[PDB]
Formats: sequence, structure tokens, C-alpha cells
Amino acid sequence: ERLSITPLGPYIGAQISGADRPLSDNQFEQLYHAVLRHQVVFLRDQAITPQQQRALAQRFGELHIHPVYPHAEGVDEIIVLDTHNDNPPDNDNWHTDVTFIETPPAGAILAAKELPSTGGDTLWTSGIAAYEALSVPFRQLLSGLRAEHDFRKSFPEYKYEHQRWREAVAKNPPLLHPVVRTHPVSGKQALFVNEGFTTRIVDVSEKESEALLSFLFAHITKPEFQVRWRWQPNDIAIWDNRVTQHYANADYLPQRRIMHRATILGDKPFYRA
Amino acid sequence: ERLSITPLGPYIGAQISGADRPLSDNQFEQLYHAVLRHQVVFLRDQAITPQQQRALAQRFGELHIHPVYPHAEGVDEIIVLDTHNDNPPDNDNWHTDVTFIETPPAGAILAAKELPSTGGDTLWTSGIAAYEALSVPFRQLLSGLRAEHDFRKSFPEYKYEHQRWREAVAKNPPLLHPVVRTHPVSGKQALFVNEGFTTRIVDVSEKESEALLSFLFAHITKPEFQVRWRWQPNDIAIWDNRVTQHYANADYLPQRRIMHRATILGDKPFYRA
Amino acid sequence: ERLSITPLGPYIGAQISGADRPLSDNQFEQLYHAVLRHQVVFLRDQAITPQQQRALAQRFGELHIHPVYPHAEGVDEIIVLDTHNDNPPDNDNWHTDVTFIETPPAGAILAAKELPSTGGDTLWTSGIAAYEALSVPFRQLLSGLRAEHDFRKSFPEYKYEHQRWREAVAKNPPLLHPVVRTHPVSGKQALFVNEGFTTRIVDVSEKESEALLSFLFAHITKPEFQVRWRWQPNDIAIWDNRVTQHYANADYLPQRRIMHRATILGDKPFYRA
Amino acid sequence: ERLSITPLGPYIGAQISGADRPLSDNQFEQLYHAVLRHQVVFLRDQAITPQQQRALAQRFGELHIHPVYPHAEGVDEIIVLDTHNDNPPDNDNWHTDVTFIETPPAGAILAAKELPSTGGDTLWTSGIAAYEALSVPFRQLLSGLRAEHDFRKSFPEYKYEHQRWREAVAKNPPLLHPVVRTHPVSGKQALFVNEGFTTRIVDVSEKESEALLSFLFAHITKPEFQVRWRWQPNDIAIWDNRVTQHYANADYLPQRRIMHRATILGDKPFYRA
Ligand SMILES: O=C(O)CCC(=O)C(=O)O
Ligand SMILES: O=C(O)CCC(=O)C(=O)O
Ligand SMILES: O=C(O)CCC(=O)C(=O)O
Ligand SMILES: O=C(O)CCC(=O)C(=O)O
Ligand SMILES: [Fe+2]
Ligand SMILES: [Fe+2]
Ligand SMILES: [Fe+2]
Ligand SMILES: [Fe+2]
Repeated sequence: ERLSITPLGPYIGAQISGADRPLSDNQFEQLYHAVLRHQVVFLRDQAITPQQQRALAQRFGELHIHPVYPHAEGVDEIIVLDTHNDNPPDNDNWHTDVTFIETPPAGAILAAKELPSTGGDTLWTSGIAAYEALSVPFRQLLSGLRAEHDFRKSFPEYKYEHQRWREAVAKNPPLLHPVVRTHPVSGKQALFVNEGFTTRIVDVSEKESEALLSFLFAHITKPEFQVRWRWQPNDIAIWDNRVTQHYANADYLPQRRIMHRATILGDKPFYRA
Repeated sequence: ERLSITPLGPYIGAQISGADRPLSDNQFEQLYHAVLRHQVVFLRDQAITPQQQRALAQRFGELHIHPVYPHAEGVDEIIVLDTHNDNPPDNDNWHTDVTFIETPPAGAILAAKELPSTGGDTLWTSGIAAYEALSVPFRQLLSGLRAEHDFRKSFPEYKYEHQRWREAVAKNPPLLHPVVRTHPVSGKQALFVNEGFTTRIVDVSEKESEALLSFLFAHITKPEFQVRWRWQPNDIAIWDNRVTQHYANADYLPQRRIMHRATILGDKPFYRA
Repeated sequence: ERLSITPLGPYIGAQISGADRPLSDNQFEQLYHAVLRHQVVFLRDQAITPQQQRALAQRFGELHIHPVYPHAEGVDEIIVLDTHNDNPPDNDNWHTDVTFIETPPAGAILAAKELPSTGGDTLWTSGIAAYEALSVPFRQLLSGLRAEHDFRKSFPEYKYEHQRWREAVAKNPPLLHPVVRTHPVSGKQALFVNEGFTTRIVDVSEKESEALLSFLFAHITKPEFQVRWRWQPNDIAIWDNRVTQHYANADYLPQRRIMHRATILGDKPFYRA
Repeated sequence: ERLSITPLGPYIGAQISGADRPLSDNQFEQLYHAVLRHQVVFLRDQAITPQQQRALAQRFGELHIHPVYPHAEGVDEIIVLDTHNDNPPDNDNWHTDVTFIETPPAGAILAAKELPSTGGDTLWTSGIAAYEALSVPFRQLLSGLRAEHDFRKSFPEYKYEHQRWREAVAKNPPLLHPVVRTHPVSGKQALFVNEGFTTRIVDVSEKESEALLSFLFAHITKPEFQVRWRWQPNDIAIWDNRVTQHYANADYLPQRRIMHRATILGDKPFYRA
């Protein structure tokens, strides 16, 4: 059966009505192409279970186990984000999930488990649109440069365990990813740096890299490049983590908020033409 | 009868269900206090007429006639915003409506007349929240300063008529408004500069004013400080223009978009303690 | 006879000992090549007269008459800069002399007439060195762009006469000059924007032009790119105004300071390879 | 005998003619008050020896031994700065000597041992003047704040030994110094942060501290606030390291440059009124 897809804007974003029980190949194909046409998709009234989410995640590709965040009961592929006073939120910043690994995840699945009165809002900005918005000379200047990503930027040492930390650190040293990434599947061009992990553009002077990142970290903020989602229980968010950045509002404390995430591994980011 | 009010976030924003036919004193009182508790309120399925909107506007205070934007049929108090290729949108920037007059409007009413496929989105950021987010030393530093607002910043000469322009210019010279405004009614403290008109903080060095405005124009961007509304026909937006800024996405061309606005005059902005 | 040339640094700057009575062709040739090898040259103990300076200026090319600054007795080609309380200094900013004309001056001659106790210092920064300091990708990005220069930026309306002003304005509208200029004679590459007149790089988005100019206006500040001169009576400064920017300290008021300038016209700035 | 003192500008800077053989109490008193009236003083033709310099240093206060830089023959109080290709220069940045210790040095003595063709230039900017240049509201805002200084900022780990490094690190953890310091002796007010070590103003939001430091690190750059010295063999530089910042040009490689420094300990920086 056809899926009900309502696009949330001219660029990134959309909402659907399917039936998450496993998906009938034919639907998962519509969904996939959906999570591809719009970088993010939202589904409401889907009270799934950890074991159930991981199943859906696999339908896209192998999963990833976060080296820091805690996992669900007996499902290490499904990250549990339980925030409150004894564990404040640390996703109130523009970042692209796990880019400190050679092959950053090409997608993830968020399940709205337990929510606060209001707030907790999460936004997604499109790298593709952001890129199309760059003047030609800038597209040239950026296409080809490489930027360093450091897991320690969004997971500093002082906030940590300090033995379990050092472990994840040495196992995830800083690496390089193209400033302008080409989509494995769509082949569309998109900006690929995120305030969350990008430390500096390695192919320009320190002051130059500094200047360009200030611009870019801001540039991706433009409201036209994004979508905002007001959480509701048992909501489901699926997005293409290879051409987007997202922010999660930290405005619900002291209340509690519980979210489950399925991290999906992708290939190696690369640029083309 | 009580009104259905659903708050869109911990700070700014909310949605209601009333009956806009004129309001029963008792309701207008709930609405007023609503447009006061949350800086913005949204109502859907309200196919009013220009004459009808202006009526509702008056219920708050005297109106204002914009010296540039065109008016409705036989209602000069209701501004008509018809955008398209022959008249591109010029509200894709953080601004507070008409602050280039000694007594900037304390409110406005937007009617979603004719909409495009998607986009056109409009966001509102809260000056009150933005202010509470400033460290103490900054609150001190800002509370008391004055900033110049110039109608020519958001309505440059080159985009113009050039005789009707010069007229509105000379009749609306640059003036000063406190950087930190106190709410006439709530008495709450709030930042009161907007990238749209604020040219420089007159009480600090040029480089200092420059530095502070960069920070502030950015500071008000923080997602936690705002609400985003996805337009739908016959939607109604009412907001307190004395403690907020708003942005209207320019991502619907070549399509057309029609909006009616009721501008409501307020008193003279002032700071206190 | 050979001239005594002492270079003030690895890049821009140097000091000489000649005899300014007119120059013997052979010397003027050494001087020219001097004012070419180092972008600026300084000569002390040269008590020349206006008529005498203009003579020396001509030896390089036709002169220029500034449309605003006042001229000497009966020599309109020699600008007189008499600063004090009733006429504060307006050259305390990085600028390249007269770039708001299609063919900005390729040189100028400054005569230290009457000096204050100390201060009044003047610095010169090298566009050539500044350019060599740009990473390759930046050199590419910049080489080719065009920037608008507006005489009104460094000579605003409010500081003015307002009839003599409007005259110079209409006769010197904003125009374009390459962001990266190639030297008519040396053929060396150099940055060619100056905080003094450059308003925006016309070939990139407003936010992009804004970002790049912030970087550049700062970049040219790097101490390695400059020379500083501590004025002394009857001192003479000659510099290549087509590959440099200069700043004149405003730290001598209420005292008085008198300087004579010979402005020399150059060809049309252009880029190459 | 009276000393010949020629001030290099209205603020910071000056040149003298004494006789450095030990100083006759009476002269050292003139010199001291000199290195106090102008923040920096320069003496030429003074071919002293390490043992000889340290002697002069002591005349001011106890010395300091740098935990990283190498020392002279048998004089650990006199730092030897020998730069070249196998040891590039690392002082091409605005910094105030050793502020990563609770009681940063109140002075230092530089001896121009062996110089390159040209370049190597060193500049000093005055914190006192820079402070007087801040608008009142800014002086208030800044006076009282505290900023963190981290020895690791100007001596990163990656550039290192890594055992001798960790040693100096643990023995010199980040600490706090007032953003606005009051002079122990003169009692004058002065800005006290330096791009070299200041990491963030601890008493404001991260984005606020970030904004203020950008302004300040730039503010101290203003040419009016400084003095520039063109090195010559056997030159001597003495400056008040508690109200100044200095920069040393890195533009002489591959050539070699040798400098000796006497670091003098001062009291604990504090603010007053
Ligand atoms: O809590 C949220 O809504 C999102 C957290 C986040 O950034 C993530 O799960 O990657
Ligand atoms: O078109 C819109 O939605 C809003 C335009 C706007 O800023 C205004 O009407 O003040
Ligand atoms: O007064 C000075 O030393 C220089 C003024 C200046 O910029 C000029 O004459 O172009
Ligand atoms: O090499 C120089 O002239 C100065 C080096 C420096 O900053 C210092 O010795 O503190
Ligand atoms: Fe995330
Ligand atoms: Fe508006
Ligand atoms: Fe000039
Ligand atoms: Fe130093």
C-alpha cells in the first residue's frame, strides 16, 4: 500500500503514516526513498520496543555501537538517552552523528520514549541546501578541502570512566573528511562539517580555517535550511546522517526525557563532481 | 467559555481554539493574557476579512499604517503582503516590526490568505528568554545602553516612488531605544535590538558596539529561544511585538504567497529594574 | 652617485640618503626602483617646498587633485593635511589612497612639515606579502573576485560644503576593482581591498562577502606585513599606492600636525596570472 | 648622572643612554622609573654577558626559571632563544610572558645577541592605553571578571621530552587572573588578558566569553597602543610584563637569531578601583 507522505518544507523534512510489526518490502522501499528525498522523516504513534527498533535499523545497513553512550537492556545497538538533573543533555549543538570514525553512520532512528511537558525540540539542517546556497566561487573553494574531526571536541576529557574514556579516545583518533561530500546514493553535493566535531580545515592557514568554519558553522543555521520537530510520545524520527546536522534543545530540566537511538553505519565519505 | 491553549514550548509560543464573528469580552481577556504569557499565539481555520481583522486589532489598541507597504482594499490599517517573482520577499531576516518610530507597535495580527506548496515558514524568537540567558555581568552591561534604529536599514534607498520613499524617510529619522526593554505590562526584562533596524549601540565605542551587536544578533538565534510555524490557509498569528523578533523564510518563489497584517501601536519603550 | 638604501625589513620598507634641488636622472632611477623593491621609502632632512614636491611627484607620472582635502598655497596638486582640535585626524584606519576612482594613484609623496611632540606615527602594510601568505585555495578563491569601493565609506555624508560634497560624490560613484591585483610594472600578485573604501566583494553572497572582508581586513594587520615610521620634521615618505595600505595614528591631539601630500595617478588596476 | 630618555610615543615606549658594568643606584632609580613611565625601554650598544644580565635583572626582583625554554651556559635564570630551521620561532603571537603561574613576572630583560639580515622585529602593546580606550560601560563590564590562563595554550602537547613536558604541565595547571589588573606600583588600570594564554573569561557564558575575547584580542592590536623595535646587535630591551603584551615577528628563517632573556618574578595580579 502507498504511504502517506507530507513534506514539511521545500527542502529537508517530511511526515508519514505506515505501520511499524515489520515492513512489507514494498513499503520499506517507499520509506527509504522518502528518507532520501527529504533528509528527515517523522512518524507518530509507533510504540516500538528496543529489539523492534534495531530490527528496522538493520533493514538499512549494519549498525554501530556508540563507544560512550549507554545501551538498552539487551540491545547494545540501541543507544538510550535518558536526560535529567543527574545527567544533563549534551546534544544542544549542531552536529552530525558520529563523524569521528572513518565511516560515519549514514542514518539513525530515534524513538520518543518518555517526554517532558514541552521543549526537547529537535531540529535538522540540510547540508545539500546549505551547499546550493554557496556562491560559485565558494563552492569551488570548499569542494576539495578536508577538515579534521575529533571525537574529543564533543566529548571532552574533563567531563569524565576516565579509563573507559581514554579507551574510546585512542580507538577513535582525529581523522579527515571532505569539506564537501558527495552523496553515495543521490550523488548530490553537500557541506560536510559540523560544529560538533570539525576542528579545522586542514588545507588552509590556521586563521583561514578559523575564518571559514565561523562562516560555515553559522551558514548552516539559516532557518530556510531546516526543519523543527515538536516531540510527542512514541514518535519516530529517521534521517540521512550523511547530509544533515541536527540540534536538540536543552530546555526541559529538571524534568526527565528518554530517547532510544538506532545508529546505522554508512560507507566512507568522498567528494566527486 | 474557556479557550483551548496548547503551549508550543517552555518559553515563547502556543496554539488556541476560539471562534473569530467578534469575541465575547471574557474570551478576548483569555486571548490577551495568552498573547502575553507566550509571546506568540496561533489560530487555524479563521477565514476572516480585512475589515474583520482590523476590528480584532482595535480590540488591543490604536493601529498603525505602514509608510511603505501597500494596504488592503478600503482598509489602510491592514497591510497586504503579496509576494512572488515581480515582488520578492523582504522579511527573511530577524527583525521586530516597525521599531524606527518613537512608539514601536506592541503587537500585530497576521492572516494567512493565500499560501504556496510549502515553505514560507515564519519563526519567532523571545527577547525575554534571550535576556534571561545572558550572564549577570552582561545583563548589567546591556541594561541601560541605548541603540539607534534606522528605518533605512531594512528599507534601503537603492531598492526604490523614490519620492514617496524620501517622504517616509524624513518623516521617520533614526532614533534611540533601550538595548534592554522592560515590559509595559508584564514588567519582565528583554533584549530589544533586532538585526532588522538596530544600527549601533550609541553608548560604547564603534568597535565595541560592533562587537556587541554581532553577539546579540547571533544570540537571539539560539533554537531554545524560538518557535516555528508552518503556515496553513486561514491561519491567524498574533504576537507581542515588544519582546520578540521574527523571521519569515524566503523559499517559495516563483510561487505566490499572500498575507494580511494588522499593525498595532504600543507605548514608548523604556527600561527600569 | 649611488644612493644609500637601508631596508627596514624582509618585505615592505626602507630608508635612503640622496639630495632633494632636482634629481639626476641616474638617481631618480635608483629611487624609482627603490620605491618599487620595497613598497615604501623614507628620507630625512629634506626641507622642500610645495612647488618643489609637486616637481618630484611629476617625475613619476601625472598628478591627482583630491576632491575634498584642501590644497597648498598655489599648488592644487599638493594636498595639505593640517590636523588639530578644530580638524581632527581622519586617517587612523587601514586604507589605500583614493581607490574610489577608476584609476587609483600608483604613488604619493608625504612631507613632514610640522610635527607634534610624538605620535602621529604612520604604518604601511604590504599587499604583496599579505597575498603570498594566503593558502593556495584562498589565492584561487580570491584571484578573480571583484570588490566595490565607495568614496562615501571613508567620507560619509554626515561629516559635511554638503553641496561641495554631493558634487564630489556624484562625480565619484562606487566602482569595481579586482580583489587580487597584478602589478603594472613588477607583475607581482597582491591583495587589493582596503578597509577604507572596500564595501563588499560583489561576486559572492552578502554573508560570504561579509565573512571574507572581515578576514582580509584583519589579515593585512599581521605585523610581519608592515613597517612603522616615527615622524621627524622635513621627513619624506614615498610609497607605491598600488600594492599597499597605510595607517596614520591619531594620538597627538590637541597638538597640531602638518603634512603635505603629492598624489600621483596610476593606470587601471587589473588581474592576470 | 642623568640618563638620556627619548620617548617613542605618547604612550608605551622609549630609548635611553646609560652604561651597562653595574649601575650607580642613582641611575638604576632613573631607569626603573623609566621602565615604569613607558612600559618598554630600549638601549643600544650594550654587549653584556649572561652572568652580567642576570645581575641587572636581580636589581629589580627575584628571577624566574622557565620550565621549558633552554638556559644559558651556567645561568639558568637567563633563557636562551636560538631560532632557525631546526627550531622555528614560537613568539609570533600577542602574549604576556608567563601568565600561567600564580605570580606572573613583572618584568624581563632581552639581549640582542646574534641577529638576522632584517626582520625579527618585536612589538609591545600597552594594556594601560588599551584600557583607557574602552568605553565606560565596557570598563565596568570588564573590571571584575576573571579569565583562565593555560600554559598548554602557548605550549601544546603535540609539539613535544613529552615526559619533561607533562612535568611542567602538572606543575603549572590553568589558573585565574583578573581581566582588568591594577598596577602594584603605579596603581593604573590595565587590560590583563593575552591571546597567548587566556582561554576564556570564566565569569560569563561560553559564547559571551568567546565574543569578549575576540574583541579584546583584536582591541590590543590597535597601532596607537604600541611600539615597534627594529633589532640591532647588543641591543637591550627592558619592559614591565604586568601591563603589556608583545609580539616577535617570524620572518627571518632560514637565518639564525639568538636572544637572551632575564625573566623577573612579580607579585600576584589584583584589581582594585
Ligand atoms: O534527544 C534528542 O531528541 C536527540 C539527541 C541526538 O542528537 C541524537 O540522538 O543523536
Ligand atoms: O510573511 C510572513 O509570514 C511574515 C512577514 C512579516 O515579517 C510581517 O508581516 O511582519
Ligand atoms: O598624516 C599622515 O602621516 C598620513 C595621512 C594619510 O593617510 C595620507 O596622507 O594619505
Ligand atoms: O625574540 C624576541 O625578540 C622576543 C621573544 C619573546 O617573546 C620573549 O623573549 O618573551
Ligand atoms: Fe545527534
Ligand atoms: Fe515582520
Ligand atoms: Fe592615506
Ligand atoms: Fe615573550
